[PDB]
Amino acid sequence: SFRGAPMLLAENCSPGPRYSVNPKILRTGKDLGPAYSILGRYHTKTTLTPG
Amino acid sequence: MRECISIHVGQAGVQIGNACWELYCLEHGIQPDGQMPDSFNTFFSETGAGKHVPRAVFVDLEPTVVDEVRTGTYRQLFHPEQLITGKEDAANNYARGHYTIGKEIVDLVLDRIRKLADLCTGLQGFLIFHSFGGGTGSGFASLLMERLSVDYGKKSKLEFAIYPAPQVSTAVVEPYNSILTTHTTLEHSDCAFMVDNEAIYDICRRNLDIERPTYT
Ligand SMILES: Nc1nc2c(ncn2[C@@H]2O[C@H](COP(=O)(O)OP(=O)(O)OP(=O)(O)O)[C@@H](O)[C@H]2O)c(=O)[nH]1
Ligand SMILES: [Mg+2]
Repeated sequence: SFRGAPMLLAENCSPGPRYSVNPKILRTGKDLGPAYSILGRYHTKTTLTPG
Repeated sequence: MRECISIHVGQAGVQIGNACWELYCLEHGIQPDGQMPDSFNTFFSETGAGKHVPRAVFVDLEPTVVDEVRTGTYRQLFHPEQLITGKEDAANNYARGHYTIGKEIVDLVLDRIRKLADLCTGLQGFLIFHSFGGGTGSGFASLLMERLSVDYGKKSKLEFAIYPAPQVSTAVVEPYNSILTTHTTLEHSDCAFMVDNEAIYDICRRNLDIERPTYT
């Protein structure tokens, strides 16, 4: 008679490459990045000892 | 086809994955280098240079318990990308490492899941060792189950969970962070087995003959 069923296919589990990544979480965690803010000039007031 | 992937959340999760993986490495001979001095393919991805890579998942939020295993006696064997931890420890809190920063790192943990499991055919199940009483292995474990229930489909997942028994309680927030994860694991788990640190205690007392043990 006529012979084989050819068959095909596999399983696959994960959702392909459909998950973004840019969290900067360097394996053990989001490591670093320091943020320095501009400051001002410290001053004071005056007095009157004599004249 | 017989491959199983482990997931291990919490400080408890990594230090009870470590001893279990030591037993795994002893049950069929692989050196801590990760070389030869059907049992191999389920957990160890064979390389073109004879190396064996454990296909686990070790995830945390406190680096000081996972930084040790990348500087310990097994640091040759474990892949560095898989040993994930965080910057801030959740510290008995559900929501930091679920909404603010663990929202940001579940992205990379799921990327590592996708990168690890792509070279397999027979993913037969997942193994999760979660912390009911902790902060990391409660909240991040919960987020893992919420994403894994909908993205992997109807894949089997199993819980060898830990459960702070009412007699011996380490922290006081065991009715405070475990109830919400019990609600999570009710609808997003298939088999869940509880362990406690009181039954092991008296079997080590009378059935075993070792006094003053550690968690190790
Ligand atoms: N059964 C068992 N329980 C453990 C073990 N080690 C720690 N625990 C439990 O874990 C709890 C400690 O909190 P962790 O699970 O470590 O929480 P964490 O991973 O540090 O994350 P945070 O809570 O945010 O700090 C304790 O209440 C213990 O009961 C262990 O080796 N075996
Ligand atoms: Mg922790």
